Amino acid sequence: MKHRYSRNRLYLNPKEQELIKDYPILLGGAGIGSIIAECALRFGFENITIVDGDHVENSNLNRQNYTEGDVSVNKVEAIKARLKSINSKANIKIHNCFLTSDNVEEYIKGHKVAINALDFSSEVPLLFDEICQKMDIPVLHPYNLGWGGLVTIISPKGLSLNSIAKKGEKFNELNVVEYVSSYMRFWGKPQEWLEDIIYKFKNEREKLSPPQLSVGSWVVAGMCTHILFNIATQREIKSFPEFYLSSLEG
Amino acid sequence: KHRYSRNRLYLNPKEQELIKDYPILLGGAGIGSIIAECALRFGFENITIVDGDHVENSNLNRQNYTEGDVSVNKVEAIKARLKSINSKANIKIHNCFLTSDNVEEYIKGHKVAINALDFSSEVPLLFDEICQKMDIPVLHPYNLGWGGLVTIISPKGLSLNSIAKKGEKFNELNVVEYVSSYMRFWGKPQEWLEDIIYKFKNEREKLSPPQLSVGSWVVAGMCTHILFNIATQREIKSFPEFYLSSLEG
Ligand SMILES: CCCCCCCC(=O)N[C@@H]1CCCCNC1=O
Ligand SMILES: CCCCCCCC(=O)N[C@@H]1CCCCNC1=O
Repeated sequence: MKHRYSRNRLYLNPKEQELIKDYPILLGGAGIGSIIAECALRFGFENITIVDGDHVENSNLNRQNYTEGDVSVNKVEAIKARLKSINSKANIKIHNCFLTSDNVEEYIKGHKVAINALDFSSEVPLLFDEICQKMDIPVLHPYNLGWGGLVTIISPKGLSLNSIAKKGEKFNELNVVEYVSSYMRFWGKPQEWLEDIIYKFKNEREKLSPPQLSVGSWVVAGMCTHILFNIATQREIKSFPEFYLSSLEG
Repeated sequence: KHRYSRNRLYLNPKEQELIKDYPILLGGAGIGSIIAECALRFGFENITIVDGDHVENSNLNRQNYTEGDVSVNKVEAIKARLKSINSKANIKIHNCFLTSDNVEEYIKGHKVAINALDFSSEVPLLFDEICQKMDIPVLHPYNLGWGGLVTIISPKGLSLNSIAKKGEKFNELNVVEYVSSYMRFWGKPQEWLEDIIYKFKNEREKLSPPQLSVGSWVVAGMCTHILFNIATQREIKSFPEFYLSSLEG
């Protein structure tokens, strides 16, 4: 440990603190992932690769780890500045590029765990997971459900998100969230708030991106940091088709 | 504005308008510095922050500060951070410790308050008492490592005094022991929470309780939601009820 991680004691012993220091994490996408990166860095994960090709837009400022001065800059450049001002000795490696079928494997290679925060409009969201399973790299899928944070982990030998994808039609986050609500309702725990926002979003006249709130981003960042700690320290986790849902209502 | 574009459906324009000016008083810029950013990005642009401490190294594992902030007043550092997120936001700071003499005037003028005050200061319980008198509900956020804990003292309800015993001093360990005992009594024991309580008590040296970034980030989300519910007059649980949020729900 260090005096920076002084208040981590009892929860983490010194050997765990050292372990997560160099534990190579791959983060694909610096949007929702920028909140996760700060929470995970402050926890003690100092070896983070961030890959994103987008620039900071105004609409990011309601839930992503950027400032007014960052607007029009590569998200990856801004989040590295933010992260390295929190920990100057941290090993924060960025790549201002979009992932494609040709480059995605070499980026994945060398990491012990990955966070798939990739827009489903790019080409590689599902292929990203397939390579990680092939390489024994578990994949965290964090989602911003407004009031809730949702994480599901694709484990190397388990079901992938394909299981809920339909053969022949495209797959996005609305499918994931509709699976979660149906699963919760199946078990007698309907999330009526979640079903309500899905209904409003689908019956929107105009075709827009899903709404997201700072609440869910902040909650999911904490969830991911806990999950990462469990994965690095070989504590048990729930794998997809099971998931973690956290909200004030719960 | 386009800054709140992705807030749609969850909030209508009139709610976004309402919380913009909803005056929040935040006592304590430690765990409160995480809460402040999440609430500002949500759309709460009228925040008063009162704290007398400086930024220390040990804050960096869970609080909203940088290596450059160390040795600076928390309120100046957190205001710089907040104003870099929103230049037009109304962030009023006071680098002062709260005392019996000043605490009422700070509370005056706010619709809701967040009590994140160290229990070694003079006014943690008096702060709530004054807020109760003035119809100001008070959020008490706690960092339970893996969990976020919030309880709201409502003006006409029980205060934290009810779990204090008149003969010994009262701190956050009493709140957490209350929460864990409540959970076990009602059939959902939090063995993780009891475990960290047990480890901390049997520590040789007397140190401050450990805290993690996860609970800070989770408690910041919970507080922002609770603020939105209070401001838009949606139902919330008041103390002796509470909200506990963790990876397992
Ligand atoms: C109808 C309302 C619920 C919509 C749920 C979207 C939440 C979310 O997280 N979506 C994406 C998915 C791509 C990678 C991660 N980041 C994102 O922003
Ligand atoms: C034994 C382990 C559990 C200890 C719980 C401490 C959590 C916490 O919140 N403590 C303080 C209390 C003062 C106001 C808010 N901020 C704080 O840091």
